[PDB]
Amino acid sequence: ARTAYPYTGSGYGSAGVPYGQDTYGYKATTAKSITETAAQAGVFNTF
Amino acid sequence: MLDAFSRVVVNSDAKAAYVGGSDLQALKSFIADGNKRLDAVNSIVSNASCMVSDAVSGMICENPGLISPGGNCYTNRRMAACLRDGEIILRYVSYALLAGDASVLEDRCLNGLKETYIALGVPTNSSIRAVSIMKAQAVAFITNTATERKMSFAAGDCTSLASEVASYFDRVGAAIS
Amino acid sequence: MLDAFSRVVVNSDAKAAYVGGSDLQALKSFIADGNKRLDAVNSIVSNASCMVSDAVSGMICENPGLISPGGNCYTNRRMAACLRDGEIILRYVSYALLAGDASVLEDRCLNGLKETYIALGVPTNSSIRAVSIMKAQAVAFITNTATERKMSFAAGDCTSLASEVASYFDRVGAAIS
Amino acid sequence: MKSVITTVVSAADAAGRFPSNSDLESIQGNIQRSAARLEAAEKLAGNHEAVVKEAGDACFAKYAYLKNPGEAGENQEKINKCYRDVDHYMRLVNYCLVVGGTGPLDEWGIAGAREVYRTLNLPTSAYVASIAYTRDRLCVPRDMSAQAGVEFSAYLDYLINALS
Amino acid sequence: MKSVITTVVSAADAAGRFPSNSDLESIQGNIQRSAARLEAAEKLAGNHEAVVKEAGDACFAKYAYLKNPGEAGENQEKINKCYRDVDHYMRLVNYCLVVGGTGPLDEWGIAGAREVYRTLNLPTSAYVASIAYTRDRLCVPRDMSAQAGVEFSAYLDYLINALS
Amino acid sequence: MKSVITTVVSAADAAGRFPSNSDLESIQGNIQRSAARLEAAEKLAGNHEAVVKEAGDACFAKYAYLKNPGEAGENQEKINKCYRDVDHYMRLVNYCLVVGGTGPLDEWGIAGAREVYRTLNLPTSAYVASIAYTRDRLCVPRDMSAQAGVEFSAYLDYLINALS
Amino acid sequence: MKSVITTVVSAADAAGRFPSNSDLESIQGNIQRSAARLEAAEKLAGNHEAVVKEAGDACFAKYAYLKNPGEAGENQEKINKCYRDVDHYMRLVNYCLVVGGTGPLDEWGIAGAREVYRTLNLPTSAYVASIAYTRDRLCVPRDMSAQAGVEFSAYLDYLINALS
Amino acid sequence: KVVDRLDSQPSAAFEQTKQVYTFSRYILGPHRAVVAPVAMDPSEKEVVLRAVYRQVFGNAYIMEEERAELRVMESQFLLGELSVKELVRALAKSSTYKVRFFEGAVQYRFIELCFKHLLGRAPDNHEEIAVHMRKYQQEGYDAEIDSYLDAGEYDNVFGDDTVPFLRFRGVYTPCDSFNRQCALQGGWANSDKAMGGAALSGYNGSDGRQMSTMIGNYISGKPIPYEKVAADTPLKSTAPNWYARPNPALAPQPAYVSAKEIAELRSRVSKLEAAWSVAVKQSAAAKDTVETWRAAAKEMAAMRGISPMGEAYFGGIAQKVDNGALAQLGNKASSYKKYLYAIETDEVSRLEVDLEEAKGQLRVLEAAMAKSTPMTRTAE
Ligand SMILES: C=CC1=C(C)[C@@H](Cc2[nH]c(/C=C3N=C(/C=C4\NC(=O)[C@H](C)[C@H]4CC)C(C)=C\3CCC(=O)O)c(CCC(=O)O)c2C)NC1=O
Ligand SMILES: C=CC1=C(C)[C@@H](Cc2[nH]c(/C=C3N=C(/C=C4\NC(=O)[C@H](C)[C@H]4CC)C(C)=C\3CCC(=O)O)c(CCC(=O)O)c2C)NC1=O
Ligand SMILES: C=CC1=C(C)[C@@H](Cc2[nH]c(/C=C3N=C(/C=C4\NC(=O)[C@H](C)[C@H]4CC)C(C)=C\3CCC(=O)O)c(CCC(=O)O)c2C)NC1=O
Ligand SMILES: C=CC1=C(C)[C@@H](Cc2[nH]c(/C=C3N=C(/C=C4\NC(=O)[C@H](C)[C@H]4CC)C(C)=C\3CCC(=O)O)c(CCC(=O)O)c2C)NC1=O
Ligand SMILES: C=CC1=C(C)[C@@H](Cc2[nH]c(/C=C3N=C(/C=C4\NC(=O)[C@H](C)[C@H]4CC)C(C)=C\3CCC(=O)O)c(CCC(=O)O)c2C)NC1=O
Ligand SMILES: C=CC1=C(C)[C@@H](Cc2[nH]c(/C=C3N=C(/C=C4\NC(=O)[C@H](C)[C@H]4CC)C(C)=C\3CCC(=O)O)c(CCC(=O)O)c2C)NC1=O
Ligand SMILES: C=CC1=C(C)[C@@H](Cc2[nH]c(/C=C3N=C(/C=C4\NC(=O)[C@H](C)[C@H]4CC)C(C)=C\3CCC(=O)O)c(CCC(=O)O)c2C)NC1=O
Ligand SMILES: C=CC1=C(C)[C@@H](Cc2[nH]c(/C=C3N=C(/C=C4\NC(=O)[C@H](C)[C@H]4CC)C(C)=C\3CCC(=O)O)c(CCC(=O)O)c2C)NC1=O
Ligand SMILES: C=CC1=C(C)[C@@H](Cc2[nH]c(/C=C3N=C(/C=C4\NC(=O)[C@H](C)[C@H]4CC)C(C)=C\3CCC(=O)O)c(CCC(=O)O)c2C)NC1=O
Ligand SMILES: C=CC1=C(C)[C@@H](Cc2[nH]c(/C=C3N=C(/C=C4\NC(=O)[C@H](C)[C@H]4CC)C(C)=C\3CCC(=O)O)c(CCC(=O)O)c2C)NC1=O
Ligand SMILES: C=CC1=C(C)[C@@H](Cc2[nH]c(/C=C3N=C(/C=C4\NC(=O)[C@H](C)[C@H]4CC)C(C)=C\3CCC(=O)O)c(CCC(=O)O)c2C)NC1=O
Ligand SMILES: C=CC1=C(C)[C@@H](Cc2[nH]c(/C=C3N=C(/C=C4\NC(=O)[C@H](C)[C@H]4CC)C(C)=C\3CCC(=O)O)c(CCC(=O)O)c2C)NC1=O
Ligand SMILES: C=CC1=C(C)[C@@H](Cc2[nH]c(/C=C3N=C(/C=C4\NC(=O)[C@H](C)[C@H]4CC)C(C)=C\3CCC(=O)O)c(CCC(=O)O)c2C)NC1=O
Ligand SMILES: C=CC1=C(C)[C@@H](Cc2[nH]c(/C=C3N=C(/C=C4\NC(=O)[C@H](C)[C@H]4CC)C(C)=C\3CCC(=O)O)c(CCC(=O)O)c2C)NC1=O
Repeated sequence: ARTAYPYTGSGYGSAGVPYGQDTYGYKATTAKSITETAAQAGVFNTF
Repeated sequence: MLDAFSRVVVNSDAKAAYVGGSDLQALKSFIADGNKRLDAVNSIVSNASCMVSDAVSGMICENPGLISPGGNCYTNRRMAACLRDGEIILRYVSYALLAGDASVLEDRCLNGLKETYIALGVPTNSSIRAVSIMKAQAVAFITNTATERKMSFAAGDCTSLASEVASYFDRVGAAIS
Repeated sequence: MLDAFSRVVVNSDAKAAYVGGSDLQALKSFIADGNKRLDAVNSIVSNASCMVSDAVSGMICENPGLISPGGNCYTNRRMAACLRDGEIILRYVSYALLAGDASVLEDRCLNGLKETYIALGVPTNSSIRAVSIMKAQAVAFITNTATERKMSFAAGDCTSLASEVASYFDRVGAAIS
Repeated sequence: MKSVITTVVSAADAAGRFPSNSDLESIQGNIQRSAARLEAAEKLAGNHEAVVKEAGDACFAKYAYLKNPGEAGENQEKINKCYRDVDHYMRLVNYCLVVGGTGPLDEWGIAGAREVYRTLNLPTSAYVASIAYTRDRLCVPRDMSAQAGVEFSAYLDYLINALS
Repeated sequence: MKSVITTVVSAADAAGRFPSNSDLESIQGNIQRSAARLEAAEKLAGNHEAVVKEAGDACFAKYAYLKNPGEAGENQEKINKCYRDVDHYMRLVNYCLVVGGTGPLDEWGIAGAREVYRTLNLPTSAYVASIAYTRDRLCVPRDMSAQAGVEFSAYLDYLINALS
Repeated sequence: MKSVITTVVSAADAAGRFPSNSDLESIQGNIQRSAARLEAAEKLAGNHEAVVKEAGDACFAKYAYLKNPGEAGENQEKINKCYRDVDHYMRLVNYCLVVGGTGPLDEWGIAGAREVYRTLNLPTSAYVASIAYTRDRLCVPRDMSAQAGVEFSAYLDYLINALS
Repeated sequence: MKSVITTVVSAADAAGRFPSNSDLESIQGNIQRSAARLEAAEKLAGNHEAVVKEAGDACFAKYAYLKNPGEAGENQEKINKCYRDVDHYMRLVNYCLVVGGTGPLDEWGIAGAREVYRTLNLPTSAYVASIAYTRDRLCVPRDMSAQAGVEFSAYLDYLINALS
Repeated sequence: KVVDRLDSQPSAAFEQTKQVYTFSRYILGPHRAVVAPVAMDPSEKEVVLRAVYRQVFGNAYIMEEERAELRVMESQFLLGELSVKELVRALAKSSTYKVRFFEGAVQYRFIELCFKHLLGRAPDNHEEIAVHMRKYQQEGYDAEIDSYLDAGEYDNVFGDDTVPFLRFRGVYTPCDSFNRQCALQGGWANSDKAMGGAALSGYNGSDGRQMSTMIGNYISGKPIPYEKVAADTPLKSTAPNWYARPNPALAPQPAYVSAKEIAELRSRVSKLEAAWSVAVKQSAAAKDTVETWRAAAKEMAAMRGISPMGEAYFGGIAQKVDNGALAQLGNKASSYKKYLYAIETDEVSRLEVDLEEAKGQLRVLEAAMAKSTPMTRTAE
């Protein structure tokens, strides 16, 4: 429509994008820890 | 560089053909409206000084991010360089329209321009818009349809030269893209 | 090139901000220990002639393969170029420490130095070691902890300028890597 | 930017020399004069919303013809962009008071100005009118100190001489 | 190719100028003279069978020694390649009548000819003999008009002067 | 002076060539167009008093602020020197109509004007106002013929574009 | 001579600029540091007979082989010319303390020394031995003040680094 | 007409430097004109000589054993007989120039090197290369050098006394010539012995093949890739050192790139250009809310306009202000400052920033996606 940068929200004053891009205000943590991320990266084995 | 006359000569030299009577109908028609071509080039070079400041200021009121701090037209030096390559492109397009062939345009102006503007960080979106506004001014000045300047001409039709210069301007735009 | 004063000016010009009283705390502290900065630069440029022959000979007494036949420091011409290289890097590091900003270092010395050595076949391992020995000499000469030359100074602390020149030397080392 | 620092180490770099005693001696004056030239910097930085206001209307009071149709200040947004230019020039003078040389002026306001002001029909006399009006309204014990006023006026007249 | 067009826009490109009134005024003569210089173009293009035939035997009639063994025209295929060269030169003169300048001659027949004719023992006098024989056999009301004959002879003698 | 003649002669001299057919062909347009461009020359030369008079007061009618004290036209001798400049520019346009090119303009009015008009505070907009007032008052069958009017207006707007 | 003055006005002359604020600011350090660097000048100038004497025998005490036949200091007049060279170098250091830069050293002792000392078999280590012996015998409150001693040692070291 | 004359033309009598040089990259870096003054200290003759050896040899070490060659021809300049152009003519015809740049070189490399040494420019097109090749092959190296110096282009630009320098003209006819000039001089820490490969190929660094790249770019009109113009270049030795909204300096290419991140970035840029090309048309038409009322409100505001000081008492109280060009119409100091945040506030301009930086991130990844077989990968 417009504002190439749409927004989140619902009700009057909305644009068609859910609140938080998925109606998730506070999202869970998906990233792993330091040694976990390193160990799955496959390149930091010696480290 | 080539012109309209030599363009058919390199086409005939590719087959070792003499330029016969078939080939000269395109060139004797180039002579018949040659006065319209000179009258069309004279209208562009008369208002060429207004055309750059017209187009670049239109490109600015398009996008205020160019005069934003850090923007590509933010400094007086950068604004002078943008007004400089507006004029260079308008100069080579008027060369190509005078010659009747686009050859001098794309080995002296557009050859190596895309990677130059990529290496400089010149934004290509506004470069397209500065050329398109100059194209719109060119068709208005050739067909004598500017809002506040009318030039004296002999009566007749001129949409062929207007379409030729419109064909040169999107060659420029596709080159810088 | 820039210095410590103009560095905050390009930072304020990025937002069209005037340089206010918040910004001048960092610069009026640059003036307070300016005499320590001149006293630190004077200690380096005094022993700069010993520093190159110190560092390059240390780099030799580690990798004999450089003076081996076919090695990169095997010829008198190649040894003179390596001693000439060292001095240029020590010169630009002392420029950057005097200016208080690393800008003159990485557009006049390190910009394009990566390919210069790669294309020449200059081994980068020994290039790292020749710079790190000069860094170790720089922290010893600034903090007045050389073994056999002590210089007269007014008493006080100088680890900030020593950490600044240590920050310039690994910029050099990460550039040539 | 041309300053006290960047002059003496490019003269040394062009000759391939280490920083000598002249190079160190030149920066000693950057210690003395920076007490005066920085005192005008926050003075201009804190009160920059009264100087642009007082210069902009003086420019149009000298030249009332600019508000005619077809001229440079015919409508409102052009006058809005005109006050923005005096704000830009005072910001560059504020920068040059901080570096200690005419670096930021020569890079960002001077180089290429004589092409854009002729191409876009901006009269340079109306540009120097506002800078001259800022120049003669310097009460030397009231605006700032004496040497800070000298350092401020010497950068204003440099821009005046460069624009004309 | 050097013509009326490519001269005035490279002089403008070297100076960085738009096409001025001299540039437009130079092409106005390309409108007047092209009625005369193009009338000789189809005249040479339609009757090029006999001019090469006429010139080739006149070349060997002036120089009968070329058919001796060890010379340039000793066998049949060398004479066949000799008539092909006069056809090439008349084709380049036909091109130069169409462009309006000495472009195609200077690119395709003149540049580098003085090396290949000395390396391959081709006598240049026998080359200019055929062109001169074409030059004096121009019946000025019968072959073409007057101006077209002037434009044709001025391109023949340019090739004569360039080959010698 | 840049003209049709000094254009082909300089283009050939630089290449070391004799005057070719393009060089002769360029001067043929100097025969056709000189009937039109010289007809405006005596028309401007004979009535050169009613044009400077009508341009000078139009300049001050657009810009009445110039007669203020401290401005460019404050006293009588400055206005006398102002009318002399429009007479100079119309004399250079009269010369360029005779030369056929923008030679005398570029040598005697254009080169170095942007320095003296900024140094002596002469506003260039007031210079181009008089030339534009001359430009729109060209009654194309009454002042001169049609093509003489085209040739006159093309030299007026060249000076307009060069001064701005 | 390279000094604080001749650096900043040749940088201005190469750019074609008037002396800016930076230029003036560089000479302000030539006012502060000249109290210290001139105090060592008369100290070296008045006691210049006890320093050459104490450096010359230290040179021969480090290198006793120079008095052997075939060496540089074999006879008496060669030792007389050897003490004259240390007097020359201390005179050039006295000059460089007065100009404020390494001008007179670089013109009169440094340029071309590496050719004459190799051609005439003068060992440069014996030259720097005397200068180093003058360098470590600087009692910083007794010979001069603190900053005058810093300025003196910084010019001695420069000659040491340039000779080796 | 913003540029009056070029730099190929001789300098006008009104200007100290050329007009093209005042707002190009000339004013920034060390590629400037070094003029020899008419009487010189023996100090300041060496300032000229060091710039000559920096330029003519094009960044060469030159030990003083290799300087005792040229001690004869420098002495005619130190006396003041040789001009600077005859000094570079004498230096080009010496043997150390020959053994470095002629005696192991292909002809393309030697021609493109003396274009960079004796003039400040790249080879322009192919036709000017061929004429110098044919100038050498029939007349020799000695007349080949005079073909460069003794023509029109040297004396109109350098005269006889400026040292040659890398010319930042601003007006390039063949365009690419700027990229060839920036790729021929490789920044401040390069040389021609290194870029020509005359040391790795050489034996103990001497007797090297002075090979050349970019001869496919001279013949076919195929212009220089962007990485040799943005990474190692005089553009960043003569940089303006300011805040650019797209930073034009390339990041170094990352190890361990995957095709998945390239696919998501290539989808991002295709969404952004489609958003830009539709946000363009709405701008300058529906840009403002108080725009229809701009013509309406002017006639309400035109009432009660007075010249002197003190009006608009509004009942009994006297105080009032007005009287100000910017103020007569209600504007404040913040009214002209809204143009100074447009990079991060204009809805159109945000898309144009993020289009260019997603492009700049994209362009380095396929340079890293040119290596396939022994290439280990990660999981981000
Ligand atoms: C022969 C052909 C030829 C051209 C076409 C031009 C184009 C051109 N412009 C610039 C250089 C430039 N070009 C621009 C132009 C623009 N930036 C924008 O945002 C706008 C879209 C556009 C103006 C309308 C700017 C702003 C610079 C300066 C960049 C800088 O100073 O960092 C450069 C590099 C040299 C220099 O730094 O000046 C070149 C080759 N010049 C030529 O010689
Ligand atoms: C948002 C910012 C913005 C601007 C700065 C102007 C600029 C501008 N003008 C034109 C459109 C044009 N611009 C010109 C140029 C000129 N006209 C003249 O009479 C002079 C000779 C010369 C400048 C002195 C011409 C001739 C046209 C065609 C219509 C006409 O004016 O008659 C266009 C393209 C079509 C259009 O949008 O109208 C733009 C963007 N318009 C804008 O929307
Ligand atoms: C040296 C400089 C020089 C020039 C500037 C031109 C000037 C010029 N233009 C035309 C003549 C003309 N010019 C036009 C062109 C137009 N008419 C319109 O209504 C359109 C707006 C515009 C289309 C682009 C037309 C239609 C004619 C008449 C047809 C023709 O002569 O071909 C003529 C022939 C009529 C005459 O004036 O005798 C001439 C000499 N020729 C020159 O030698
Ligand atoms: C402006 C910045 C600037 C620099 C940083 C230097 C660096 C530099 N060194 C060399 C050239 C060289 N550099 C070295 C240096 C070394 N080899 C080693 O094994 C050691 C690790 C190291 C010395 C400590 C050598 C040995 C050569 C000579 C290579 C050869 O002769 O083949 C070159 C190529 C030019 C030449 O051949 O002389 C450059 C640009 N020069 C500059 O102008
Ligand atoms: C294997 C080969 C080998 C060498 C050739 C020397 C060289 C050398 N010296 C230092 C370490 C140093 N090198 C110097 C340099 C100098 N010292 C001076 O007093 C003079 C002024 C100047 C040379 C004349 C200085 C000042 C230090 C710091 C410690 C000190 O000397 O007081 C270092 C780094 C730390 C270390 O290893 O000690 C090296 C490698 N040492 C080696 O291991
Ligand atoms: C033109 C040449 C020129 C110089 C060389 C410097 C010389 C210099 N250094 C210091 C002064 C000083 N220098 C140091 C520095 C140090 N002390 C240590 O014990 C550390 C080893 C070392 C840290 C790097 C300190 C701590 C002071 C005193 C504090 C200060 O003045 O800032 C002072 C002020 C005291 C004085 O001498 O009056 C001066 C003038 N200034 C100049 O104008
Ligand atoms: C940053 C530096 C700085 C300055 C240069 C001044 C600048 C300055 N002072 C005044 C405002 C004023 N300035 C003065 C000063 C003087 N009036 C005179 O007639 C004398 C010549 C001179 C004192 C010797 C006075 C008396 C006022 C208040 C009344 C007036 O406008 O004159 C104004 C108008 C807006 C305002 O009221 O603030 C400005 C821009 N103030 C600053 O903060
Ligand atoms: C960093 C330094 C810097 C500057 C100095 C200015 C300079 C400048 N001003 C304008 C643009 C303008 N500048 C003015 C200003 C004035 N007209 C007058 O009659 C007075 C002399 C003056 C007000 C007091 C006006 C009215 C315009 C609009 C002209 C137009 O849009 O064509 C433009 C074109 C782009 C734009 O609209 O911003 C530029 C680059 N901008 C900068 O970025
Ligand atoms: C394309 C341009 C063109 C020409 C230059 C002539 C060229 C020409 N004419 C003739 C052929 C001829 N040419 C002439 C003409 C003349 N004989 C004379 O003695 C007079 C000098 C002159 C007339 C004034 C005559 C009379 C013949 C026929 C008999 C003959 O060969 O002389 C021939 C020999 C082959 C043939 O018969 O056709 C040629 C090549 N014709 C052309 O189509
Ligand atoms: C486009 C312009 C163009 C030309 C002008 C010719 C020029 C030309 N002629 C010959 C080659 C030749 N040319 C001739 C011609 C002659 N010998 C004579 O004694 C007479 C002067 C003349 C006939 C009238 C002969 C006999 C040869 C053969 C020589 C050989 O094979 O060594 C060759 C070598 C290749 C070949 O065999 O074709 C070339 C380039 N070819 C061209 O492509
Ligand atoms: C050398 C070339 C040349 C010209 C350009 C004109 C120029 C010209 N005409 C007039 C004077 C005039 N000029 C006109 C002409 C016109 N009035 C109009 O409204 C129409 C637009 C146009 C006819 C189509 C008329 C009608 C007068 C007399 C009344 C008036 O001033 O308008 C004047 C004022 C002084 C005077 O009366 O002479 C001038 C300078 N005459 C020339 O000799
Ligand atoms: C050959 C070409 C040629 C010119 C174009 C003029 C240009 C010119 N004008 C003036 C000088 C002047 N020129 C003007 C003219 C004007 N002031 C204005 O406000 C208006 C724009 C305009 C009148 C319409 C004035 C008023 C002066 C006097 C300024 C002064 O004396 O400082 C001077 C200085 C010397 C002198 O007094 O003559 C010169 C060179 N002279 C020439 O020789
Ligand atoms: C112009 C500057 C200047 C100087 C650098 C000194 C230099 C100096 N002092 C002494 C002479 C002396 N110098 C000293 C000083 C010292 N002895 C030490 O062991 C300490 C390291 C140091 C004090 C801290 C003493 C104590 C003498 C007398 C005895 C001796 O020679 O040691 C001598 C030998 C000749 C003589 O007796 O005069 C010289 C050249 N004097 C000067 O006028
Ligand atoms: C202006 C600066 C200046 C100088 C520095 C000297 C440098 C210098 N010394 C000598 C010449 C000499 N210099 C020395 C000096 C020494 N030999 C040694 O072993 C010691 C290192 C040292 C004494 C301490 C000797 C012994 C000679 C004589 C050598 C000879 O005659 O061949 C000469 C040759 C002409 C001459 O005899 O004077 C010169 C130019 N002269 C100058 O004009």
